[PDB]
Amino acid sequence: NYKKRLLGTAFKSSPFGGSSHAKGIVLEKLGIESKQPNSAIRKCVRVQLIKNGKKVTAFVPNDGCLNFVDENDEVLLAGFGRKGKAKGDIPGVRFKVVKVSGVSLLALWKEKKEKPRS
Amino acid sequence: GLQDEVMNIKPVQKQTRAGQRTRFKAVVVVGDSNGHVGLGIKTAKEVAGAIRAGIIIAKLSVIPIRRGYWGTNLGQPHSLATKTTGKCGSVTVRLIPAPRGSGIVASPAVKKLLQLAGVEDVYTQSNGKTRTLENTLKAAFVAIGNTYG
Amino acid sequence: KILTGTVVSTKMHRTIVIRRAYLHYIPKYNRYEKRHKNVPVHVSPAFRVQVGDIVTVGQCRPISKTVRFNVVKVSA
Amino acid sequence: SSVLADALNAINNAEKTGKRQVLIRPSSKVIIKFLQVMQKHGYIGEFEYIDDHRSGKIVVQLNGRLNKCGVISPRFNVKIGDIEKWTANLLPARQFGYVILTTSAGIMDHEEARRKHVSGKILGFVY
Amino acid sequence: AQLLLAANTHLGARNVQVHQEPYVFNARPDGVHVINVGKTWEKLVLAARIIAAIPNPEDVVAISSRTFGQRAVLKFAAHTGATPIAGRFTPGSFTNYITRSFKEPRLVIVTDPRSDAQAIKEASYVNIPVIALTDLDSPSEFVDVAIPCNNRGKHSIGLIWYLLAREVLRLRGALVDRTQPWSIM
Amino acid sequence: YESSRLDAELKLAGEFGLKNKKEIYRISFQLSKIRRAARDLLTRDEKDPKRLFEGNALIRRLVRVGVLSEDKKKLDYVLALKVEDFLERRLQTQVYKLGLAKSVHHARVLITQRHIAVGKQIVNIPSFMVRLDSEKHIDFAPTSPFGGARPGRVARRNAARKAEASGEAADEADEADE
RNA sequence: GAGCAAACCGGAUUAGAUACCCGGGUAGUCCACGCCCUAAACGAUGCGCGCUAGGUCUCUGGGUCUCCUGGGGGCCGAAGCUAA
RNA sequence: CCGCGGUAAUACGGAGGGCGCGAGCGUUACCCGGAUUCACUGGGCGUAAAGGGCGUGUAGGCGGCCUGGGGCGUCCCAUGUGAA
Repeated sequence: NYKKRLLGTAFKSSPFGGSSHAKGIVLEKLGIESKQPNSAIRKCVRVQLIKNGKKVTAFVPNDGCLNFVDENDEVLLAGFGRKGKAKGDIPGVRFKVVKVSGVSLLALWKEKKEKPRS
Repeated sequence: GLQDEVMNIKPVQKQTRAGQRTRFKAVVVVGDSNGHVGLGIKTAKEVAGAIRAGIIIAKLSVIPIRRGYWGTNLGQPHSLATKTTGKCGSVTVRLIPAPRGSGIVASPAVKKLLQLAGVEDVYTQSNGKTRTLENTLKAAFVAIGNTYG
Repeated sequence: KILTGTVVSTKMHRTIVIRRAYLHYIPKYNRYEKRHKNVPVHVSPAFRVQVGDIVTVGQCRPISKTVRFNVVKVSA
Repeated sequence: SSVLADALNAINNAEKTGKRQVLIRPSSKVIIKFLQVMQKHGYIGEFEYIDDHRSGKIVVQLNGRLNKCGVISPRFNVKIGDIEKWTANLLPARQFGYVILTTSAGIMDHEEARRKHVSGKILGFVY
Repeated sequence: AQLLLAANTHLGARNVQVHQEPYVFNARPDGVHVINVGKTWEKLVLAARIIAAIPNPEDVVAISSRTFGQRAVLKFAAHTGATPIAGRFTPGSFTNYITRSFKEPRLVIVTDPRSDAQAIKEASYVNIPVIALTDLDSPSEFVDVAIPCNNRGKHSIGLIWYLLAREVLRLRGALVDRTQPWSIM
Repeated sequence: YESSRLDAELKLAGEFGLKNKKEIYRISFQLSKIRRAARDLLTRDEKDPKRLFEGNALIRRLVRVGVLSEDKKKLDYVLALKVEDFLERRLQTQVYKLGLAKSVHHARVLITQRHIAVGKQIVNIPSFMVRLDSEKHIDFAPTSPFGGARPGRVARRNAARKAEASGEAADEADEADE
């Protein structure tokens, strides 16, 4: 080109359609470990989104029981949070699964006393 | 009729043998609002001594910014006579006059000077290197000196 | 409208190719850019205009495809 | 580079040293025209034609003050050879100081240009 | 307070700075340049006049670190209420005046501005007028009020300074007698 | 809006007559004095209150500010419209200013309820912009708070005759008028 | 093709020594013709021009030659610049 | 964003208290912004990323002083257009 073109800004979440939410199907209910010093088993899930048709990894909030996510449960991805990513904890997870909504297969953690239920 | 506003006071710490010891610096602007302004920076172990020291220093070294002043010939009511662009080092500052109600639209370094300057309404722009210290401030100061009218 | 140019080519029948040159301010850049275009102009007598003449072309109804101009007259 | 830039630079450089006089530069009709405004605006004490080695030059009287940095603290070229800078009467620009423009009308200060209602390349700014 | 007769002491000094070209009368043998006293006089009138103004309430900080001058700067300085800097001009005396407290001086009487350049520079920033007995070696541009003459040589320094002091007192109404530093020679 | 108004007036700690009413901050330190805020705090806090006062949506509010911002002169008052520009210009506001209603909300309902007139034509649009030289009369069928209004003075920019229960917007009131 | 010396062949040292040390030694290092085209190819600083204190040593030319003036190489340093 | 939680956590959940200002509020997606990050406004290249190994020279970019013609750029005026 006349001048080299630099890479521009990229959107944080490509839920495609710039949509607020996208629904996908769980491929696998994996568990990833944190980075930096923190350690634990963060519960995550690969999801096949309809919109992008993209496959993504999403965080599953709440202590949950075991959690209510299985091999092929329908789920909604919020991108909850600005990015919806958990950078400090787990790289590669762009979105959060909304179970607060309790929409789809993701059930809400029951009887959660604390306010984060919201 | 010397208004006295204080730009700000900083703690300015220093380290010496096994020990930190701070002094205070106060920047004080003094002006008639009729065309005379002075800036003085004085330091002292205590904030008050510093401010008073600065005020006295500011009183010395006064400069005739051409804004409005006491009813006589008029400067520009809280605004500048004309647009000037000044480059100091990599820093370039641009000042453009504005009508009343515009406000002082500028980045902080430029703003802080223009306000004590007595300018109420201006449109500004910092371009090039924006080291506030390095030359944005110096650049602003030169820009002000340059103004005629 | 009316344009001025030179007859670059006599070769065709009843037609002449006039090369009009134009300068103008470009709307975006405002740079003064110059470009020229060739327009086929209708020459009925086929003796009217010879190569080398400077002529004024005028907007006309379509005579032929890719021809919308008639030789108004000879500038020279 | 640019003759005008050279002159502004020479004065800028000389003032820093605090030279009373300065061969601002070899004389040119345009350069002298510029200096005249510099004089009227009060930036320089004045200038004079001088002969150096049989070549015409313009001595520029520097004019400084007691308080601090030179009377002409700023002086920066704007239009430059790589990119010319032309401005409409609309955006002459304003500052506490003046800008010297060159118009078909002549070289005028920003205020003067406004009066004339003319535009032109913006040679430089001083204040 | 005058004396054109001064030709005995000051006159030219050998070395050079092209800028102080106007102040030089000509070159003598030994290649020493000679300062034209006629100009020296012109400058003194202008200079001294500035001086009469300042002594009503104003102070002048005299600065002479140079060795030839060092003793004299004290005497003439003591001779008036004025404060001097004899030994070594601490940096920031003017610029960071607050650290070394006093009131910022109205002016500075610097002997050898070239040597004393740090002091002169601080004045410029402060916009404090600068007077100086400066010769062929220094930049005239920097000095606000220049007394072109031998910057070196006690016979010279003593003369200008002592007189400048007398003028200070004379302006004061002191009616003080002749200067003691002459013995210093 | 139509949410608990009272708490907002407190906490903004600025007097807000969401009703005509009292200033003290609701919680933790109603008593303690809080004073001049920083520019930053000022900017955000200013937004919510300037808006909250009018009880108007951000969408409407934004347009008004943008216009006042472009025009020269201090944005704040020009924006403010004591009667000057925009904000107090709204018909709903004027009725409040006129004393027809005790509060701005009440005025809003009156205007919506149709108990208001402008130029005799009845207008129930609170967003209605009142221009200078318009009369804001109280609907014939209605008539009430005018009493008690009798002693109260009115902005120089406006005026009202208690008898007709009419009033006029004389001119755009300056912030000083505010 | 004298000397030197990757690889290599030996000696020693070492826990081991595919190394450093010692004895040998081929390519190569030299010449010609052609090819390769790299580098801490470094001032780690693209070229030209103008302007902005000086001091000191030095190479080369001119001068009225105990110093001035022109070109080049160093050191110290005004103003200024720099994150230092 | 930097990060917080491995038995004293102002960083997780609730509560009390506090600060700001819910007929909506918050999330997800997508576009512009911040991004002068495809630095013109408004950045840099001795040692931080960045001078090409050096030259010769093509295209191209740039061009000392004075006068006269032209008026292409440039500036001004009027007018037309710049729909809703």
